[PDB]
Amino acid sequence: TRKTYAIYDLLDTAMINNSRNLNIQLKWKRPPENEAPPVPFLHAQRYVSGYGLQKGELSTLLYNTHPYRAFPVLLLDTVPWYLRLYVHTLTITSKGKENKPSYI
Amino acid sequence: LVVIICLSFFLLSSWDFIPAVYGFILSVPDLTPNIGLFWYFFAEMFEHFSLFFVCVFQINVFFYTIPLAIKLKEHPIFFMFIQIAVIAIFKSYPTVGDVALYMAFFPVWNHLYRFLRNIFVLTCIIIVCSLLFPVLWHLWIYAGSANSNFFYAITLTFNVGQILLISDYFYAFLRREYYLTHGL
Amino acid sequence: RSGHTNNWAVLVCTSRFWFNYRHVANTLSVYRSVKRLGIPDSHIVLMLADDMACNPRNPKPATVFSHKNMELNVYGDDVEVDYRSYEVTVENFLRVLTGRIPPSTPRSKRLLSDDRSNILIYMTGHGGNGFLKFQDSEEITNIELADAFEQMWQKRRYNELLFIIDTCQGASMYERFYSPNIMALASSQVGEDSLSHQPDPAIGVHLMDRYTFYVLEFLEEINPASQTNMNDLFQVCPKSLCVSTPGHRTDLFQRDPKNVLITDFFGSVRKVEITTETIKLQQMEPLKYAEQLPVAQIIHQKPKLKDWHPPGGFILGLWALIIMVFFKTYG
Ligand SMILES: CCCCCC/C=C\C=C/CCCCCCCC(=O)O[C@H](COC(=O)CCCCCCCCCCCCCCC)COP(=O)(O)O[C@@H]1[C@H](OC(=O)CCCCCCCCCCCCCCC)[C@H](O)[C@@H](O)[C@H](O)[C@H]1O[C@H]1O[C@H](CO)[C@@H](O[C@H]2O[C@H](CO)[C@@H](O)[C@H](O)[C@@H]2OP(=O)(O)OCCN)[C@H](O)[C@H]1N
Ligand SMILES: CC(C)CCC[C@@H](C)[C@H]1CC[C@H]2[C@@H]3CC=C4C[C@@H](OC(=O)CCC(=O)O)CC[C@]4(C)[C@H]3CC[C@]12C
Ligand SMILES: CC(C)CCC[C@@H](C)[C@H]1CC[C@H]2[C@@H]3CC=C4C[C@@H](OC(=O)CCC(=O)O)CC[C@]4(C)[C@H]3CC[C@]12C
Ligand SMILES: CC(C)CCC[C@@H](C)[C@H]1CC[C@H]2[C@@H]3CC=C4C[C@@H](OC(=O)CCC(=O)O)CC[C@]4(C)[C@H]3CC[C@]12C
Ligand SMILES: CC(C)CCC[C@@H](C)[C@H]1CC[C@H]2[C@@H]3CC=C4C[C@@H](O)CC[C@]4(C)[C@H]3CC[C@]12C
Ligand SMILES: *[C@@H]1O[C@H](CO)[C@@H](O)[C@H](O)[C@H]1NC(C)=O
Ligand SMILES: [Ca+2]
Repeated sequence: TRKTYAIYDLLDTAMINNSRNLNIQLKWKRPPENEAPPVPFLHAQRYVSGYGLQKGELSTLLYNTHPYRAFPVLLLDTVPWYLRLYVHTLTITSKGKENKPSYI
Repeated sequence: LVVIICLSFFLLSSWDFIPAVYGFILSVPDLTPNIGLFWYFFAEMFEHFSLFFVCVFQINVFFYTIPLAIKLKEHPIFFMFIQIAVIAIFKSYPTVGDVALYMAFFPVWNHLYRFLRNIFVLTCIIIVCSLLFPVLWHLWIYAGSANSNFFYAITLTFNVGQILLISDYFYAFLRREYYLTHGL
Repeated sequence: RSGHTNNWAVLVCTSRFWFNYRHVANTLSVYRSVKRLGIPDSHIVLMLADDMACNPRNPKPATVFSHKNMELNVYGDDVEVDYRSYEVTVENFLRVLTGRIPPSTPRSKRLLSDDRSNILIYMTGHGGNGFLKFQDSEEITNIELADAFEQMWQKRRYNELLFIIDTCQGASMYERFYSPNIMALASSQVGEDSLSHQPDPAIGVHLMDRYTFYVLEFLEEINPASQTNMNDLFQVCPKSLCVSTPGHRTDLFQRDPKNVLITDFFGSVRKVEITTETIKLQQMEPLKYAEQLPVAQIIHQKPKLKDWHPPGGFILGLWALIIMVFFKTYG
C-alpha cells in the first residue's frame, strides 16, 4: 500500500537545539463506520471443542477475504505428549467440501 | 512360538513390535483407569519402591500354578477354570470380556450347590458394583462433583467379590471329594 | 577493623499467588536498600517465587508499594532477578548454598564467595515452629539449614555471616546453629504465632509486614559513609510498634557488636592502596538471500504417498505354513 510519512530529523539543528526540545502532537480519532479501511486479506482463530475431562478436539479457522485470488499457506502445530492425538480424524474443509493438502 | 515371531518380523522388517507389546504389558507405563488393581497404585507410588512392587505384582499371576498342580493333579479341568479366573483378576490391563470367559464355566460346577456358602451376598455385590462403575465415572469426569477415590473404592470392592466367589467354589469342590471318599 | 574484601547477599521470597503481596514487597525493599548502599547486582542472588509488579491484577503496573501514601516504589527502575517463579525450590536454594549445582549453570546464578567475604541472608514466607514452607508443597527444617552452614564453613566460603528471618515463630530457625562467626536476628519468638490482616483499599491487599517496615525505615537514613554499628539494629521495632518481640543470637560471633558497622554487611566499602611504582617500558561470485516459502521445492521435497500393502513373501510364508499344518491332520 502507498503510505505517506512525516520525517523529523533529530540531527538537524533547525529541529533540536540546546534552547528548545521536541514534542510531537497528532490528532486522531476512530474514523466513522464508512471510510474505515477494509479488513486484511488473511486472519485466523483457534479454539477447543467439547466438554469434560476425557476427550476433545482442536480447531483452527483460516480466512481469505480477497475478492478473486486464491493463495497457499503453510501451517505448523506443536502439541505436548499428554494430549494424545489421533491422526485418522484430521479433516480440512472449505465451503463444505474436502480440501486435500499438497504436503503433510 | 519361534516360527510365529520370526514370521511377524517380515511384515514390517523390524523388531519394534516386541517392546511395544510385551514390554508394555510387563512394565505398565500407561495409567488409564480400568477395573484392575494397578492404575491408582502406580499413580500414587513412591519412586523408590516402584521396581520392587511391579516385580511382586507380576509374579503374583504366575505364582499359584505349581501348588495348584500339586493339589489338583487328578482334576485338570477344574484346574484350568481356576487358572483362567486368576488370569482375569490379576492381569495388568483387565476388561469384562476376560471376566465373561470363566463365568461361562459356572454351569459345569453347579452340582456343588449344596456345599456352597455365602453365594447370595457375593452375587448381589458383583451386580451392584457393575452398575456403580458408570455412574461414578460420570460424576467424576463430567459433573465434577466426585473424585477418583469413589472409583478406586468400587474397583477394590469388585475385585474382592471375585476373589471370594472363586474361593467358595474351590472349597465346595474339596468338601464333595471328602464326602465321596469317607461317607456322608 | 573487619578484614573482609568483598560482600555478597542472598534474598529469597517463598510465597505464591497475588494475595501474598507482602513477602515480595519485603524482599524488594531489602534489594533497594542493599543496592543503594553499594553491593553490585552481580553479587546479589535474588529469588522471587511469584511476580507482583506485572501481574495483570495490579491496578498500577510495574510498581510495588510499602505504604498507602504510594510515595516509595520498591521495585524501582533498575532490577534484576536470577531465579524466576518456577525455579525457586528448597532443592535449588540448598544447591546454591552448598555449591553442588548442575555443571551448565551460568555464573550469575551461583554464589562464588571465599575466605575474605561477608554474606547477608534474608528469608520470608509462611512458617511454623521449626520449619519454613516453600510455595505450599514442601518445607525446609532448621536442622537442614544448620547443616548447610557447616558445609559452607568447612570449605572456608565466608568470613562472617548475618541471617535474618521474618516469619511467625521465626526464632526456631536459628536454634540449631553451631558454626563460628554467625549472627542471627528474628521478628517473633516461639510462642507468637498469629499474623495481621489489614488490606489496602486502592491496591486490594495487605502491603507489608511491620518489622521489615521499621528495619527499612532505619536503613533509609543510613548512607554509604555511615558510622552506625550493629548495636542500633538490635533496638529496632520494640514490642509497642510491633505486637511480637524481636530476638537475636550473638554467642557464636567473635567481635563485639559495638564495633561492627552496618555497612560491613549492608554495603560495600573497598580497601584502597595508592600505587607509587612503575615498570620501565621501551617505546567474484555475488552472494544471495534465502527465499521465504518456496512452494514447488516444498512440494517436491517429499516422495508421493502410496497406499501400504503387505509384502508378498509374508503371504507366501503364511499360506505355506497353514497348508503344511493341514497336511498332517488330514494328508
Ligand atoms: C464389601 C467389602 C469391601 C472390601 C474393601 C473395601 C473397598 C471399598 C469399600 C469402601 C471404601 C473403603 C476404601 C475407600 C478409601 C478411598 C475412598 C474414600 O473414602 O473417599 C470417599 C469415597 O466415597 C466412598 O467411599 C463411598 C461412595 C460410593 C462407594 C460405595 C462403597 C462401595 C459400595 C459397593 C457395595 C455397596 C452395597 C453392596 C451390597 C449389596 C470420598 O470422600 P473424600 O474424598 O472427601 O475423603 C478423602 C479421604 O477419605 C477417606 O478415604 C477415608 C480414609 C479411610 C478409608 C478406608 C476405609 C477403612 C476400612 C473400610 C471398611 C470396608 C469393609 C472392609 C472389610 C471387608 C481421606 O480422609 C483424606 O485423606 C482424603 O484426602 C479426602 O479427600 C479430601 O480431603 C482433603 C481435605 O478436603 C483434601 O486434601 C487437599 O486439601 C488440603 C487442604 O486443607 C491439603 O492439605 C491437601 O494437601 C490436599 O491438597 P490440595 O492443596 O487441596 O490440592 C487440591 C488439588 N485438587 C482432598 O483434596 C480432598 N479430596
Ligand atoms: C521363541 C522364544 C522362546 C524366544 C526366541 C525368539 C527370538 C527369535 C526373538 C524373541 C525376542 C527377540 C529379541 C527382542 C529384542 C531385541 C532387541 C533389538 O535391539 C534393537 O536394535 C532395537 C532398537 C533398535 O533397532 O535400535 C535387537 C534384536 C533383539 C535382541 C531380538 C532378537 C530376536 C529375539 C530373541
Ligand atoms: C513361552 C516362553 C518360552 C517365552 C515367552 C516369551 C517371553 C519370555 C518373551 C517374548 C518377548 C519378550 C519381550 C520382548 C521385548 C522386551 C523389551 C525389553 O526392553 C524394554 O523395552 C523393557 C521395558 C521397559 O523397561 O520400559 C525388555 C524385555 C522385553 C519386555 C521382553 C521380555 C520377555 C518376552 C516377553
Ligand atoms: C514364567 C516366566 C514369565 C517367569 C516368571 C514370572 C516372573 C518371575 C517374571 C517374568 C517376567 C517378569 C517381568 C518382566 C518385565 C518387567 C518390567 C520391568 O520394568 C522396568 O524395569 C522398567 C522400570 C520400572 O517400571 O520399574 C519391571 C519388572 C517386570 C514387571 C518383570 C517382573 C518379574 C516377571 C513378572
Ligand atoms: C525364571 C522365571 C520363571 C522366574 C524367575 C523370576 C524372574 C522372571 C524375575 C524375578 C526378579 C526379576 C528382576 C527384579 C529386578 C530387576 C532389576 C532391573 O534390572 C529390572 C529387571 C530385573 C533384573 C528383574 C528381571 C526379572 C526377574 C529376574
Ligand atoms: C536553536 O538555537 C539557535 C542558537 O541559539 C537559534 O539560532 C535557533 O533559532 C534555535 N532554534 C530555532 C528556532 O531555529
Ligand atoms: Ca544477580
